[PDB]
Amino acid sequence: MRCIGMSNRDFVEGVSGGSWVDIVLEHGSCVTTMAKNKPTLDFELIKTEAKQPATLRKYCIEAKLTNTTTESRCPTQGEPSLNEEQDKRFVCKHSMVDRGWGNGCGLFGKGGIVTCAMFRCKKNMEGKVVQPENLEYTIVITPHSGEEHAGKHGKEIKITPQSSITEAELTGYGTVTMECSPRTLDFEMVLLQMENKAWLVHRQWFLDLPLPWLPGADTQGSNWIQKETLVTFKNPHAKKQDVVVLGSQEGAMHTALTGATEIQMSSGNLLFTGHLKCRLRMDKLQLKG
Amino acid sequence: FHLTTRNGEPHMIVSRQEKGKSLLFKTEDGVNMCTLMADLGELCEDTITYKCPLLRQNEPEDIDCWCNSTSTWVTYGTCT
Amino acid sequence: FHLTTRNGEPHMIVSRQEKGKSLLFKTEDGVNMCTLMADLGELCEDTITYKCPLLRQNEPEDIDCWCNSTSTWVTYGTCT
Repeated sequence: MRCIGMSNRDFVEGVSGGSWVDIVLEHGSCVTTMAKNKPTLDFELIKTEAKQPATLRKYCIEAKLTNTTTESRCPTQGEPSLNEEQDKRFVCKHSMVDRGWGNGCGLFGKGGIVTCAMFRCKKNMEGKVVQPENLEYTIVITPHSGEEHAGKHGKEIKITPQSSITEAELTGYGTVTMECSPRTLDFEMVLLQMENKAWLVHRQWFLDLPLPWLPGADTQGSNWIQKETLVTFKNPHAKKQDVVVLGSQEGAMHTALTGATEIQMSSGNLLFTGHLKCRLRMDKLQLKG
Repeated sequence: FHLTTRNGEPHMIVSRQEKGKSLLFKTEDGVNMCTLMADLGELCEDTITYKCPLLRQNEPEDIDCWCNSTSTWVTYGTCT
Repeated sequence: FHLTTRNGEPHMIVSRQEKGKSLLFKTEDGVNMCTLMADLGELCEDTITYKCPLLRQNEPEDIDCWCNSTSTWVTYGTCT
């Protein structure tokens, strides 16, 4: 009934016997195949999703600062240093500040000062790269029998442009053999994920985003790159300097993505509206009854 | 305040209830008196840590912490 | 600190050496204790002047100065 109720329905039939029959599968449409002494079948492409696509880069969009520490030297005594300046979890800056008798120095003049603060990301987003392969299409093959329900599902099969020819069993009728091709969907693009909501964005834009990031293959989630993007170092003072972090950028991001094609998703997987070309053989199918 | 050290040097963990009072702690070289003039709030995650220079007969300039016998590090939270 | 007035109300000119210490001054209605938690620096041209509200059994919020018996004005420099 599902296919009968669809407006987009193709009727295909093989002009030979034991031959292959071609059909085109689209989301929201179905194809009904028929052949002499063979049951009539319904085909529908219901899902197209990328499974575990490679993570390109994790961007931090909200952070906090803790243990801010300052060190400074008098004019003439070189650049000061802090060992935490070697700890990848800190953001640091080197500057010069006036010094003199009023703050412990023999000479009046510029002195070297350094300040570090531990950087802790509280909310990040990640962009992934979807490979044409590893995409998984779900196709339902339903026997056109007319039997009732209101336990009789069509066979569901999942394939990949890398999987081999499929032999699907249809309880009662035998098996149907088919092969598909993702025949023309693009992926120099990237898929941005901001807390269960995703978007398709162009590359080099994602890579240019001024936000702290980490190479995709990370798990520490601590050694952020270019933390200064979310940190501001106020003008220093003889012995102390304040450091403040920008506020969340989730908003600046949202109202920045308006326009780019939004991508649905669930269970962490991204979903797309795929297009398939398949060929099937019915030599192993027979009438039930 | 809790007296500890940072690389051989004395370090003061100053709590909220000490705001406005002279900080004194004994040292081999006599009694040290640091003066805290700091945003000094409640001890929390948001700490800041820096040095209180030694100041002998010199007026303080561009600083809110200093000792008169031995340079000391200081740490306090800014929470409220 | 120098105790003066501003429109009938008590006014405190607070100097640098008072940072961190309880400010007490007698008043007809008993002894007043203001608490200064301020950028408090050296008294100079760059002054700031504002009011320290009366706070009875209420925790302070968004303020660094308050008294517990009679609202008082306070003034101090920010120089160092």
